Amino acid sequence: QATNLAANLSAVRESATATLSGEDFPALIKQASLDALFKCGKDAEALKEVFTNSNNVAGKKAIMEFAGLFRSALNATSDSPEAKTLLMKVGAEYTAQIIKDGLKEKSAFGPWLPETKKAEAKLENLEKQLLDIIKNNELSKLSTNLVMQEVMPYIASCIEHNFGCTLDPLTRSNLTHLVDKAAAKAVEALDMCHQKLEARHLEMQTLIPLLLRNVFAQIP
Amino acid sequence: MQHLDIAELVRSALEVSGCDPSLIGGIDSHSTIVLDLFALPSICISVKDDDVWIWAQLGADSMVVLQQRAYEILMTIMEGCHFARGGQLLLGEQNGELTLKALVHPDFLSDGEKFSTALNGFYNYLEVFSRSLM
Amino acid sequence: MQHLDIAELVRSALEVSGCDSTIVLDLFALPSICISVKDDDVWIWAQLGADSMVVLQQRAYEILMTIMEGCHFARGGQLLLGEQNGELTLKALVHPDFLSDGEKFSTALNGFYNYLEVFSRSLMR
Repeated sequence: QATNLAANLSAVRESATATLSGEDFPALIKQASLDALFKCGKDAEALKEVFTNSNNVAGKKAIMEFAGLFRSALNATSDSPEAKTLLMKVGAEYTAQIIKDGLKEKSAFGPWLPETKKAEAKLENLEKQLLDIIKNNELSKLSTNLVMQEVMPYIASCIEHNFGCTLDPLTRSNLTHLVDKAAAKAVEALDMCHQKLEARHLEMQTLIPLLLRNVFAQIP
Repeated sequence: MQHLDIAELVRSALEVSGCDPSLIGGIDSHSTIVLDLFALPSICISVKDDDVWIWAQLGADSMVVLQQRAYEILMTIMEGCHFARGGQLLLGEQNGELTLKALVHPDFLSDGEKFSTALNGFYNYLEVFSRSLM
Repeated sequence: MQHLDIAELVRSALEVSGCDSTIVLDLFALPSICISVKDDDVWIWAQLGADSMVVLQQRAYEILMTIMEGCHFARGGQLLLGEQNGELTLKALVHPDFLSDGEKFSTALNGFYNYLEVFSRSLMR
């Protein structure tokens, strides 16, 4: 009897259209970091096109940083279904905001990066405090307030100091609700993550930076 | 490798496979030969500077589904392919679609029975890869 | 290709770079790589580490995307993944255009080391 191919053959024809197709190693290495993140999106290729066509230095830097942190989090969350689910969700949310944003001159990505060594240390230090608060704790009113006290000064620092944010100084003085609301969103993200979750502590430690950066990216 | 008539090779392999020879249209222009199939992507056969390639595009959403199924796809690739140079199928991308490709080893180009083994084997992998990307 | 001596081609490739059974090439400041002839095919390959088969599962997509960017000196335009001694391997079936002489083969070797560094970084945890 006929082979499966023969039995399922519908036609044999020729085509003049059907055709096949024919080194920057640092770029290759960078692409592989981005791919780990962009896999979480609806369409990784569409993400790569947005990124590649952007001229927003700070926005691209924010995404690259996130992608690097995402790789670390995948290292630490791959043995727990709750943690990997959390990671995949923050990935999906971040990447969806990339597509919605478009990485033009005015972008949700870039303004909330630390622009001095001091600011970088403040961010690392607050991330470490968040981990202490949560492991000392749903979050209580105490813990909630302590999170607020960690996050609000960082957000306010960015508004005060940053040039990656393109807003006029005088106009930035209208944004007190921005800081309150963003810090509350951070509480909510941390509170939900804590609910869903030594191994756990390492999971939280890698997740905190992503949850925070995703909150920053959702600031209107 | 040089007097090689790909149309005659294909015609002979399909005969070995028990194909209805009436389904075979005009092939002989030394373009890509295309086998259309009942529920699967079409199989393309082409000669590219003395290399014989068999390939198929795997579907409009294959690159997206690949984001979730890359491990299963890699395991499948690593299981090997006896009729391909290097013992392995290759993946590329054509028209925004993932492509499964076999650079056919010349051992499978000597006669129609041998080429039939390659074509039917490719069919089998096409089923498997396309289903893994569903 | 049955006149081809892989031992001499490697010697030549080293000479022309200013340097001094499967061949194991273990040079200063380079990872160990293997060069072998099998059935008229020339392979260059290397193992990628004790837990490379674990990281492969974790980073399959990323690793596959890098493979799909291609490799100009390989048959088929692409590096292959294999497995040896429980470790992932990166393998190049060397295209005959890169087997004609020492200059050409040194370019394949150089290229292999460059790609191996890329894949090593992809597999670090």
